[PDB]
Amino acid sequence: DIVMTQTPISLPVTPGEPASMSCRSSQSLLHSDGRTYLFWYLLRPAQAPQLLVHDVSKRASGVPERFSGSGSDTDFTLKISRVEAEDVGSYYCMQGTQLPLTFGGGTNVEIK
Amino acid sequence: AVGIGAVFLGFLGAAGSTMGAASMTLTVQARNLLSGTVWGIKQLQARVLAVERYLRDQQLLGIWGCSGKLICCTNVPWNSSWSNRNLSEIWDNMTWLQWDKEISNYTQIIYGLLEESQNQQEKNEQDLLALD
Amino acid sequence: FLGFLGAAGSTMGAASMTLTVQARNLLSGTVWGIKQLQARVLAVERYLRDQQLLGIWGCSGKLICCTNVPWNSSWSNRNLSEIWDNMTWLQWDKEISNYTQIIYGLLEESQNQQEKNEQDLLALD
Amino acid sequence: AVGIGAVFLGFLGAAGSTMGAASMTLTVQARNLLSGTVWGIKQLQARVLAVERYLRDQQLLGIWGCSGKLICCTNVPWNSSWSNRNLSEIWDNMTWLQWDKEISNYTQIIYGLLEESQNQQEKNEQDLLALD
Amino acid sequence: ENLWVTVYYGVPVWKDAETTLFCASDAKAYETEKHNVWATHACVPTDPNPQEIHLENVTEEFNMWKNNMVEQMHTDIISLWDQSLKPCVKLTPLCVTLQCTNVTNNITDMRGELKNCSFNMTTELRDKKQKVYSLFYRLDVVQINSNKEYRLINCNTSACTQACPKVSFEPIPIHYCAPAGFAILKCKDKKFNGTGPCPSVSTVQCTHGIKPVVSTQLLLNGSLAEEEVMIRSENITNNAKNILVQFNTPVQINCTRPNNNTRKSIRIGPGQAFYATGDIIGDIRQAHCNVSKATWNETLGKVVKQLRKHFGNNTIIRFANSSGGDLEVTTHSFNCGGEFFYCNTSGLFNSTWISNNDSITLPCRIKQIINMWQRIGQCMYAPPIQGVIRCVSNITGLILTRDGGSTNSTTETFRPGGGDMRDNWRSELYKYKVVKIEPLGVAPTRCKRRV
Amino acid sequence: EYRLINCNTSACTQACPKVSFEPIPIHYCAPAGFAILKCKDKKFNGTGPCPSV
Ligand SMILES: *[C@@H]1O[C@H](CO)[C@@H](O)[C@H](O)[C@H]1NC(C)=O
Ligand SMILES: *[C@@H]1O[C@H](CO)[C@@H](O)[C@H](O)[C@H]1NC(C)=O
Ligand SMILES: *[C@@H]1O[C@H](CO)[C@@H](O)[C@H](O)[C@H]1NC(C)=O
Ligand SMILES: *[C@@H]1O[C@H](CO)[C@@H](O)[C@H](O)[C@H]1NC(C)=O
Ligand SMILES: *[C@@H]1O[C@H](CO)[C@@H](O)[C@H](O)[C@H]1NC(C)=O
Ligand SMILES: *[C@@H]1O[C@H](CO)[C@@H](O)[C@H](O)[C@H]1NC(C)=O
Ligand SMILES: *[C@@H]1O[C@H](CO)[C@@H](O)[C@H](O)[C@H]1NC(C)=O
Ligand SMILES: *[C@@H]1O[C@H](CO)[C@@H](O)[C@H](O)[C@H]1NC(C)=O
Ligand SMILES: *[C@@H]1O[C@H](CO)[C@@H](O)[C@H](O)[C@H]1NC(C)=O
Ligand SMILES: *[C@@H]1O[C@H](CO)[C@@H](O)[C@H](O)[C@H]1NC(C)=O
Ligand SMILES: *[C@@H]1O[C@H](CO)[C@@H](O)[C@H](O)[C@H]1NC(C)=O
Ligand SMILES: *[C@@H]1O[C@H](CO)[C@@H](O)[C@H](O)[C@H]1NC(C)=O
Ligand SMILES: *[C@@H]1O[C@H](CO)[C@@H](O)[C@H](O)[C@H]1NC(C)=O
Ligand SMILES: *[C@@H]1O[C@H](CO)[C@@H](O)[C@H](O)[C@H]1NC(C)=O
Ligand SMILES: *[C@@H]1O[C@H](CO)[C@@H](O)[C@H](O)[C@H]1NC(C)=O
Ligand SMILES: *[C@@H]1O[C@H](CO)[C@@H](O)[C@H](O)[C@H]1NC(C)=O
Ligand SMILES: *[C@@H]1O[C@H](CO)[C@@H](O)[C@H](O)[C@H]1NC(C)=O
Ligand SMILES: *[C@@H]1O[C@H](CO)[C@@H](O)[C@H](O)[C@H]1NC(C)=O
Ligand SMILES: *[C@@H]1O[C@H](CO)[C@@H](O)[C@H](O)[C@H]1NC(C)=O
Ligand SMILES: *[C@@H]1O[C@H](CO)[C@@H](O)[C@H](O)[C@H]1NC(C)=O
Ligand SMILES: *[C@@H]1O[C@H](CO)[C@@H](O)[C@H](O)[C@H]1NC(C)=O
Ligand SMILES: *[C@@H]1O[C@H](CO)[C@@H](O)[C@H](O)[C@H]1NC(C)=O
Ligand SMILES: *[C@@H]1O[C@H](CO)[C@@H](O)[C@H](O)[C@H]1NC(C)=O
Ligand SMILES: *[C@@H]1O[C@H](CO)[C@@H](O)[C@H](O)[C@H]1NC(C)=O
Repeated sequence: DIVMTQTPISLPVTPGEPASMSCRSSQSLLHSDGRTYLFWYLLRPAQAPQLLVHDVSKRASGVPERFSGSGSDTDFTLKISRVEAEDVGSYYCMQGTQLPLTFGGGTNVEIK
Repeated sequence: AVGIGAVFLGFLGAAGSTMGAASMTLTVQARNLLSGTVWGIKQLQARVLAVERYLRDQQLLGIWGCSGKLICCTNVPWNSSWSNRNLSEIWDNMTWLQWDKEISNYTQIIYGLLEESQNQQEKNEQDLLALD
Repeated sequence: FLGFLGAAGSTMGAASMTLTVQARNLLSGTVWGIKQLQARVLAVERYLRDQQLLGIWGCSGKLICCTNVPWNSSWSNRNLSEIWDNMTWLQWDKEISNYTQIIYGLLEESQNQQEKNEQDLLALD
Repeated sequence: AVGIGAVFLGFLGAAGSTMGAASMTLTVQARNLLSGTVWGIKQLQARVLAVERYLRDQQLLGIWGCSGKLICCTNVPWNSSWSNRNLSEIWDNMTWLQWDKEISNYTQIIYGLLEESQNQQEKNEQDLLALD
Repeated sequence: ENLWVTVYYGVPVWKDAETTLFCASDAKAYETEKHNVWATHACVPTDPNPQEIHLENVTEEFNMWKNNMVEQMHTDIISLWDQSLKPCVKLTPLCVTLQCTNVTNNITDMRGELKNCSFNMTTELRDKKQKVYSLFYRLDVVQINSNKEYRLINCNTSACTQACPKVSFEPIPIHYCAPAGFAILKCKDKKFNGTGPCPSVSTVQCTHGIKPVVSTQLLLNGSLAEEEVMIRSENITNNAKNILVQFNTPVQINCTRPNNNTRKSIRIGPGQAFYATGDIIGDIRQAHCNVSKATWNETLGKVVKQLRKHFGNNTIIRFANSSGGDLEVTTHSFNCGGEFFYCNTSGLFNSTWISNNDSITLPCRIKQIINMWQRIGQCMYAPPIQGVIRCVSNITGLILTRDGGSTNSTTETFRPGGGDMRDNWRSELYKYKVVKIEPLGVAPTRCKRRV
Repeated sequence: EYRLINCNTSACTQACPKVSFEPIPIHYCAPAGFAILKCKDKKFNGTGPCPSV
């Protein structure tokens, strides 16, 4: 299997400052059909999960012009520009290029 | 709804499945037939031989009524003297490898005049168009 | 069985029934090390160009294909009666050979190019 | 009447014109994809590569439902590349060279919804419809 | 009257074109472990049975004098000959002075034909030399100014290669086949002069077995006629065009070399050897060829009878020998088992014809340093062959020529010619033609496409 | 007086003084239209059926 490492674990973010996280993989995520499968999931407390960024650097449904991601291979980052109060929860990175589907560690974001 | 690449049976990945399940994965084996001094001619010869061999199957599909199609059905009858079997024991209890060794010495009759009945469908169609 | 080019002296009515025989014989499979390697590539390229030309018209995978272009440019000056029963395919090419470049362009502009456009604008609704 | 020949645009002539104009000259650029020991092997290899590229393109155009058509419009909704430009400012105010720069990396997820949900689902239902 | 364009694909239409043909070789002798100068490992096996298709109502036009198959065959034969002499010994250190003397011993009277020469030759070790002797023909040594000083005839033009001793010069049949999209037309008219419309046109898959036999002034082991003796020329009025004759029945010729040779091997370097004639045991006699007198006279009479038609009706036909030139064009040069002969054909073309168990012995000469294909700068040094050689062949043709006539009639003299190898294969590739199939055509029917 | 052992068979080339004889791994791949089958059995002995392909 392929393991995922998320750095950092707890990221205190001021309400209105830029923030950035990271996720890394032990193997290349490139697939035979020329795609890289990375999913960024927002896990708000007591609410349904949300897909923020799919396919490394492509915006999914919703995501009101705030979240964006970038990365080439085995090193990916997520960027938030104007952090609001609703962006509190856990963030996970999941692969899809090889079974089993392995999630990430986690990154708790709280208002400081 | 965006796509995960882990749900993908690869090349020849349905070679042990039944005939009714391996028939939905034809594109994977269809796309691999056309991929990419001394010791510089043998590779070129192999590539040229691979190009002219794929064309001989597309020309054979040019006749009959199956052009640009992977699953195509015709109107050629099947007699019980070829494989006296039901539809619940061919498509659900048999592999494509096991079927190509049972119907193996009866294929030249099928591939020939029995299925080249399009000659009776191209002269039966231009006559209809020449009547208004 | 007539074989390859069997109906060469036969009339047009008897030579149009054996198109399959000559259709399959157009694609078959250092001295004598580069002769074949250059002959087979040319044999493939000559077939591919003809199959692309027959198909940029409306005739993709049919051996006999009849269209809707009027008989104006190609001046045969002869009626169907004494063409399909009193002439062979070799004599036909001697008569219509000058008009085989202004009839290959009326099949690409007046047909299957215009024709493909009202179909694109009729499945719109 | 007409007796001039300078109005012919030629190969790649309509490369700066809009979409509505460049779509009527597809046949001109469709022709030039198939034209016709050291040095001998170099030229021979180039001919083989050109043929392989054309064959791969014609196989892709035909794994979908578009076998032998130059303008072929399908049954997939437009959400794959969320370009908010509407129909009026694309086909009259833009060229193909700018469209190719616009949808440049949203092009592998369109090629996967044309061979899975467009033709593969359609020919399975058509086969099942005649089966009844 | 409601007539529209209809496209047909696969129509039987052909046009003249030029392409490149390939091999087809019989598998009977294909698997043997004998190397030939004409390669077989690069030629595909032939079909088990030919496919002959007869064409009715087809009348094609042939031309034997403007065929590209002859040029392609010439190029392939020259390329094969050039390629067959590469991997083995080159005789560069043989350009030394010689001390040659007359052989004498048994001379039937071959007085000065053979010479006993001695020279200094290098050995395997670089700093040592050896003294050896060898026998050379008079046609290979040239005097440079009793033991006189001589030298090889090629030591001022080019250092050449020794003939590979593992290969053979025996001709084998070769079939030429057209590629896909090309067909070969065969004229089956028995009385065909090679130029003009042919009534019996027949689609043939490939060609038959054509043996690449190299000879001058005569045709050996060719294809016989079917009805009568055929005379073919490009322009019978012009006197600068060779005349090809095809025999109805073949005459027999026997050739032999009475001398019993002995080949010795001399090492001139590391892994390189030179083959020389040490001694001749027995008696020394001239090489000769014989032709039956009566059969040759009947064949010449038939040739005269069929030649009378083109020229006149009361003119006399005279045969004379060659005029002059090099040794290869004034003598019947051929190969018998690996030894090259140059026979004197002067007793054959010696007659005068009026409208109103003897044998003919032809003296021959043998040469070891040859230069063929009319090229300059390359040899083929044939090594000596042990024993006595014999050959039985067929004479199935002639290559005659005409002189500048005087008084416009009353005499016509014909003498043998040759020199060009394309005339040898023009006599066999005369009924074949290559065409290119065009399968696309348009014809008017009354279809209107559904809209 | 001595001599080299090859002087009656051939005169052969010296080894290039810059190349090395150290082996390096080489992988073999299959062309288009073909495939390579690998037997994953642990007690395989060459000839015989392989149930893990
Ligand atoms: C092998 O056979 C079993 C039968 O129980 C089936 O469940 C399985 O899917 C088959 N393997 C594949 C790869 O289809
Ligand atoms: C059905 O077709 C096959 C074709 O090979 C033939 O062998 C068999 O006899 C046929 N049965 C009939 C016509 O009853
Ligand atoms: C096919 O199934 C029917 C019943 O569904 C049965 O009667 C028949 O024997 C079967 N055919 C064979 C060849 O077993
Ligand atoms: C089909 O016929 C061939 C004839 O050579 C035979 O060898 C083969 O065993 C036959 N197939 C079966 C399944 O019996
Ligand atoms: C060939 O010509 C003859 C003479 O006119 C004719 O009778 C015959 O029918 C022709 N052959 C064919 C196959 O039409
Ligand atoms: C139709 O025939 C007329 C008669 O000369 C000719 O001038 C005209 O060019 C033809 N039309 C086309 C499209 O060639
Ligand atoms: C039709 O062609 C025939 C020749 O067979 C000719 O006699 C006749 O006049 C033509 N008819 C017309 C209307 O041109
Ligand atoms: C077509 O053009 C060629 C070349 O100018 C000419 O020889 C021929 O006669 C023309 N065709 C006709 C029917 O006049
Ligand atoms: C080039 O651009 C000008 C101005 O934008 C426009 O008028 C013209 O039509 C364009 N050229 C073509 C061939 O469309
Ligand atoms: C459908 O459109 C949405 C909106 O942009 C997009 O997020 C989604 O990826 C599209 N579906 C596919 C299969 O690409
Ligand atoms: C396209 O239609 C009008 C004309 O430009 C425009 O106002 C509208 O916003 C466009 N449609 C969409 C969905 O953006
Ligand atoms: C190209 O891919 C990169 C990610 O590698 C992405 O950021 C960019 O938006 C893509 N470009 C287009 C035009 O889609
Ligand atoms: C040639 O001369 C040598 C002496 O140099 C002699 O031994 C040999 O017998 C001679 N050969 C003949 C054929 O006379
Ligand atoms: C060979 O060389 C020696 C000197 O080493 C000389 O005496 C002899 O005459 C030479 N033999 C010839 C030239 O035939
Ligand atoms: C060959 O025969 C034809 C008759 O078909 C004749 O026209 C031609 O002149 C002959 N050739 C020679 C060189 O006489
Ligand atoms: C044949 O020879 C005659 C006489 O020399 C000459 O006038 C003529 O041009 C030549 N060529 C022919 C008839 O094609
Ligand atoms: C020629 O000489 C060899 C010995 O070298 C001998 O075996 C053979 O019989 C001789 N030939 C004749 C015809 O005397
Ligand atoms: C050639 O030799 C054969 C015997 O092999 C003989 O029958 C024939 O008569 C000879 N030919 C001549 C011209 O002597
Ligand atoms: C020559 O004369 C004879 C009669 O003596 C005659 O049969 C023959 O046809 C003539 N040949 C010609 C005129 O070419
Ligand atoms: C031809 O014969 C004459 C005798 O009339 C003779 O002088 C001449 O040398 C001979 N030429 C050849 C090449 O044999
Ligand atoms: C051939 O024989 C003739 C006389 O029979 C003679 O003059 C000539 O020198 C001989 N040799 C050649 C090469 O002609
Ligand atoms: C031709 O034969 C005669 C009679 O035998 C003879 O006198 C004459 O010398 C021969 N011609 C030649 C060139 O030898
Ligand atoms: C035999 O040849 C001579 C030439 O020396 C000739 O005069 C004679 O007529 C010939 N015999 C026959 C029967 O033709
Ligand atoms: C010579 O011709 C005869 C027929 O007269 C034939 O039997 C024999 O095989 C031929 N010899 C060859 C081709 O070597």
